[PDB]
Amino acid sequence: ELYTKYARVWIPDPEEVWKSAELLKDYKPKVLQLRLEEGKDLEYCLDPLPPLRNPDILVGENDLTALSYLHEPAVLHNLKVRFIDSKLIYTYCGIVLVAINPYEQLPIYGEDIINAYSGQNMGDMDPHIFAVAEEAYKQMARDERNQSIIVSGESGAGKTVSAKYAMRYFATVSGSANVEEKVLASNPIMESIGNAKTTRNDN
Amino acid sequence: ETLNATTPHYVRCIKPNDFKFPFTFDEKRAVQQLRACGVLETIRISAAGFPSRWTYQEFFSRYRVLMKQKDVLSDRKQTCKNVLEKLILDKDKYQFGKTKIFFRAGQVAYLEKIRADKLRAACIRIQKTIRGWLMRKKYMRMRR
Amino acid sequence: FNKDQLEEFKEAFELFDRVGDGKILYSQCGDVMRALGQNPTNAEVLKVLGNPKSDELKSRRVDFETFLPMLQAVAKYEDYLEGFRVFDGNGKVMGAELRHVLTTLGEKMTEEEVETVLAGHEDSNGCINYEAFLKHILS
Amino acid sequence: IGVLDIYGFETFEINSFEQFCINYANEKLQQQFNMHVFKLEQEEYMKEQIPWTLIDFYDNQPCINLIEAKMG
Ligand SMILES: Nc1ncnc2c1ncn2[C@@H]1O[C@H](COP(=O)(O)OP(=O)(O)O)[C@@H](O)[C@H]1O
Repeated sequence: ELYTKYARVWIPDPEEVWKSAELLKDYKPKVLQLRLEEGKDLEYCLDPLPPLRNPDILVGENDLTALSYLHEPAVLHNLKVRFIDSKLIYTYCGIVLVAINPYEQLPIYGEDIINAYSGQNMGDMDPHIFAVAEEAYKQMARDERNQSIIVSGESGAGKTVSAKYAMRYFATVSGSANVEEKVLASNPIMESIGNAKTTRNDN
Repeated sequence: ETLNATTPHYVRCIKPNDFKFPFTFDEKRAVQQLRACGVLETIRISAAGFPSRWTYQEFFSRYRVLMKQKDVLSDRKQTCKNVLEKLILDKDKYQFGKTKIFFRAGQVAYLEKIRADKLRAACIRIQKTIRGWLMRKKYMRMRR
Repeated sequence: FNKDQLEEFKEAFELFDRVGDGKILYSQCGDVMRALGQNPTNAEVLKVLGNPKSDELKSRRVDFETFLPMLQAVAKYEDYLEGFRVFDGNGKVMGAELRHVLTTLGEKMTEEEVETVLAGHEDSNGCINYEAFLKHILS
Repeated sequence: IGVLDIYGFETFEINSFEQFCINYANEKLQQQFNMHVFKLEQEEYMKEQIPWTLIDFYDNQPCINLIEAKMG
């Protein structure tokens, strides 16, 4: 139990899955009076509580599990602000890397950053696909046990380009006189024989 | 059979918008993606347990304002082990590991709330003293 | 307050009367309370003033006799030290950080107040011994 | 080190045998994922001497059995 005047909560909306809301009158252990965007009018009928919102210093953190309140509003907000405002496309949840299609190019994949990630532990750095490739390359040394990086998502999410950069990492840090040319030159073949226009998207 | 013989590391890719607009984001698709990726379940499951895990020294670096210049001990692990018991009466909200403090969801936001209110009370003290000095200074100048 | 205190305080109060009616503005009441050794917050000052509105705060004038109950109410070591020790652990406080927090948190002050109070209190690193600064600023 | 580029869980205004296969493959992959996460946090709790009973995981074997078992 914390809800007061000047608390904030998330409320559902058909237009955007949650709206931020200012709590306008203190809670009493039955319907809540709320201020909003666009002026203020709501009273919101609890059923036999609204999701409650992380203090603004937390939001934008590198790791969605580092938030104090965990829920779909908080996650969607962190990813939205990191993507739109900070132009950061990589984020962590638990062990899972989460990657969002910036869908225009970026500097971020430069060899300088490749070298900056080498040897770093995964929590030492801001998230990047090179941090996952580097953790794989570490684990394969720490144990002989082989390592798999599983890239998954909807079509068009960027699974192929994420694999491309994950391989570019190994080929820069380990690689020497070549794999890279041949593997990347295989892509137009495998895309021709194995990709199709689906209803929702081409390729 | 190929993957179970291995150790996985996961990357989930999500597509922001259906229209190919550069670097803009649609809530309604993105939530569908983040459910289809199992991320929301992983987050809920972590929220049921002890999501937030603080190294004692990071806990100190955050909440030095909470812990009295008197109370701090010759080791900060025991210092914080005491101070948190001061701040939250019931351990069940938290756990003490070997290397980290474990917290249930929300207790960190509580600690940040009480931390910020105490920091503003300290700012009230210091600002009130400086502002009162300037008031005194101009007052005695008018008397002068 | 005794007769001697009331007489000195009234004389000072009348020195602050800029209209000749024997009165000061509400906005000066806090200044008078602070000048007499009290350290009330602006919130406390507005409370004893009755949370006045802008118009009466800027133009309504009160004599010593109406000020007096408020001064009395406002009038009635370890906390000052801990308040400075918040920003300590070598016994120093950044001038930039203290300036920023005092001008951006709480009852925000002007940069000139902070420069005036901090003058001569910072060392070559730009560090202030806050125990000495605190004793100095409380006198 | 092996890198796997696989289509994700799919849902369309119409769903057909292709989607049914894609979603069954994603059931299997996420069974693996949930077991790996569950293992990792039992091992962290053994690094930290915390009881295992606190932690649980989503079990999707009943849906794999619905699709895959005999009389599935
Ligand atoms: N990280 C990224 N940086 C820049 N452009 C990207 C990135 N990810 C995806 N894209 C763009 O989005 C397109 C679609 O993603 P792609 O990986 O080719 O499809 P799929 O993920 O279905 O294989 C890419 O061809 C590229 O134009």
